[PDB]
Amino acid sequence: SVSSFERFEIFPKTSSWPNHDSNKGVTAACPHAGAKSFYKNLIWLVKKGNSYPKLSKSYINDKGKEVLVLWGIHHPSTSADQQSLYQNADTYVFVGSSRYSKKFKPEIA
Repeated sequence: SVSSFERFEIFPKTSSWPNHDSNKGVTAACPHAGAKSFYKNLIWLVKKGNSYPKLSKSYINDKGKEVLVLWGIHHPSTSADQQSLYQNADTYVFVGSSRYSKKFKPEIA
C-alpha cells in the first residue's frame, strides 16, 4: 500500500559510467520481443575492452522521500566468462548505506 510511486534514473546509462562503460548487458534469460534483453531497472556490468577498475557510485538520490534501490550480484559460470565480463577473478561487492552494509563475495559454479 503506497501513496506515491515515482521513477527516476538513479544511475543514468548515458552518463555516470565512464570507467567500465559499455551497455551490452543483454542475455538469453529474458528474451522478450525475440531479442536478448535484461531488466530495465538494472544494468549488467560489462568491461570496456579489457579494463575494469574499482567502482564508486556513492549517490544520495534523495528527494525528501524513501527511495527503493535494487541490485544484483552476478555469479558467473566459468572462469573464462569471469575474465570475459570482468577481467578479474577475486572481486568484492559492497553496498554502503547507513541502514545496510554487506561485503559480498562472488562465486563461480
